[PDB]
Amino acid sequence: QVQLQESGGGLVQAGGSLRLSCTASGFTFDSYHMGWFRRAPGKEREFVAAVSRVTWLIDIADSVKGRFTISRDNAKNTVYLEMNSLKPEDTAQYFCAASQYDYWGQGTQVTVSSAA
Amino acid sequence: AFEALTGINGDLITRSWSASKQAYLTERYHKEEAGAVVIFAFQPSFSEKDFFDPDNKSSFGEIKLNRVQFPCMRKIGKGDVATVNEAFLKNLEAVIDPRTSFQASVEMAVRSRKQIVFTGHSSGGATAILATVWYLEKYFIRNPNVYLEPRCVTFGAPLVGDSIFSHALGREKWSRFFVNFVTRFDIVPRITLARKASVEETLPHVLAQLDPRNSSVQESEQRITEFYTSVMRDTSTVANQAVCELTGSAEAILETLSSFLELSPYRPAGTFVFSTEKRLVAVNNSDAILQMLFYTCQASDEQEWSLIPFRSIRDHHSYEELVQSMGMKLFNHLDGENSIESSLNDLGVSTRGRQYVQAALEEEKKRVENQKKIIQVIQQERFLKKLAWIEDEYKPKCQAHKNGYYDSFKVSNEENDFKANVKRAELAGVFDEVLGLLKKCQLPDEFEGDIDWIKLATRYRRLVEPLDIANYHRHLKNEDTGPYMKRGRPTRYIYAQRGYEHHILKPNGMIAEDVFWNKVNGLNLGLQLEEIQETLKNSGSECGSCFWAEVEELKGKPYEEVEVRVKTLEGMLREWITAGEVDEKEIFLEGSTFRKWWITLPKNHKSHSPLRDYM
Repeated sequence: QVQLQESGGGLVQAGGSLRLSCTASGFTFDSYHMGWFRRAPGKEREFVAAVSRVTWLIDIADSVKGRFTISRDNAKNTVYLEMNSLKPEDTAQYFCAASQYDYWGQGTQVTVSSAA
Repeated sequence: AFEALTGINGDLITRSWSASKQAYLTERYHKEEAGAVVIFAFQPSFSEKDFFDPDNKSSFGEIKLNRVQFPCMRKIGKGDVATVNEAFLKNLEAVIDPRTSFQASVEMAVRSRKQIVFTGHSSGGATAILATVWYLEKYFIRNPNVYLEPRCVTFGAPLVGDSIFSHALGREKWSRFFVNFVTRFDIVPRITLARKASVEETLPHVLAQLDPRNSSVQESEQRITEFYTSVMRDTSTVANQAVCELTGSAEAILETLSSFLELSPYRPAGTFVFSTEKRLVAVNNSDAILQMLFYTCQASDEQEWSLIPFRSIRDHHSYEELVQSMGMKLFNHLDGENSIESSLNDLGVSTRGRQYVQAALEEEKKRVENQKKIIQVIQQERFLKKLAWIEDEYKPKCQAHKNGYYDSFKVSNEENDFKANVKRAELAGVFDEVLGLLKKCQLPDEFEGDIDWIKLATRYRRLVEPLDIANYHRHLKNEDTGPYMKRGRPTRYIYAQRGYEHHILKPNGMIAEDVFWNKVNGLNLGLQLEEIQETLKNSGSECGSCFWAEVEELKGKPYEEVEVRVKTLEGMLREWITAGEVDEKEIFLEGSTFRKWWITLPKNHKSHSPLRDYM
């Protein structure tokens, strides 16, 4: 019955920008924070950036800090993550976990090319 | 300073919150095993049926507890059982059901010496509180040393019990195990303080908006504002009455309104921790918490008043932020503070609310002072000398006269009997004064559980109640006023008896009445149980120190009329002697009323009586 929804992934060259959405339909929408993690085959599923659905305060991990940004919308119950000035090391599958994870969805692919 | 007071750290709070949220995804409960800790989280519910039971016909959905399953949740001396929310009790009953494996899991954690933690969010936390009491009744109370101290941690829980519930928790020293986190404006801990008629129209909409998994019903400003106003009006009425139900110089209008006022019985039970952006304030005193539940939910200015209902809704989902920033907030223990102005100022508490909180704290420290004075009194030599004189001088001298100190007091032929009467009256005055303090709720909750007091009061009852019975019959008070057991027994002895019985019986989960009736049916009388209850109505066989009272009621009557009561007294005598309730050096004396009457019984009874070989 209860599941997650992801969308937004793709492929951009270096120094690009990409926006990722996360539909939080199902059960318990606001009592959780939400936080994006990334897993790159070859690197551990480290932390990217989280934020509360009651507190606008955004926590951003140091590996992606200064370049990533989160936003909140409880109406559509959705956390957005927009990133810019990407670098080849940002290639991974991104999962918008429930900060106290509720479950593990499917995630979205994100790939960055070196040059043209 | 937080961990040394509550006995829990931030790790346990965090795990309890995570489990409480996980409980949303289950039917009855979720068990989280974290090494040495086992956490039981209960699924909350947001239907009005689960707050006010449809079949409950009372104005607050309340119901008296069953004295069999919760023998401790009551006043000991007064007898009044505690009252809880019926919907929460039915939900607890539904989760304790063997088919849920809840009890089996609890015992698996008990045998493993794991730290057991009960938790829940919203109404689920209320169930957790009741589950903790169930645990306290079933496991911890039977041997509270090898069993591990549990913890109950709730987040935005509704109130669960009444003033008797809180008193009982205090007496057993269980309140320290309960921590209830409450965000300043959170409306849910206030809900059950309102009359159910006040919110019957707006409750389903508000419950739909508070439910984190129900983002369907569109938010309505009007309904939330009306709901908040109704809850605050009834809460203000309850809090102001509680303020008056402490002071004085106005008992008449209070009794008249008590006949005409329906005020919520629910009271804070356990430690409450109030949270703001910058402060954590822990409070133990239930009355103070009751007042704070009102004065922390007001607006600082009144122009923001239109904004407050929405903050009172949003704050129910802000406990996550609370848990993450615990260590970054200033903590203080309100009861131990030398100055409480800063804490209550950060909580937006008005001047009057601060003065009410201060008054509640002053009243609790007064009760503590009264207990210290009582201990100093009961340890003084001038008091103890009276009991020593009764025990070591009066009783042996009366035994030497071969009639006993009951009959000697009753005829009162010598000066020593009037001196014993004087010391009996002085002791009666002191124990009546203590009973008076108890009746006015002017002693600490722990008072009736203090083992030194139980010891002294038991020594007093065993020594002097025979003398008050003799005084009673000496002045021909039994036919004029009525039966001693029915209309004559001083309340102080009933309180002493019940306190002792509770002290010795509570580790075994049984109540005095059950033990009594099991022994009565164990005496093999053959009669119908209803008939025996009719015969033993207001019987003197329920307390060893009323032995002589029963003799007075049995002599003069035909044997057939009170045969059952006779055999009952005989069945209790040996255990009473073994337990020290009745002195074997007295009752068999040549001049004892009991012996003189016992010989006059038919020889068929005396022949197969257990006392044949003793007289």
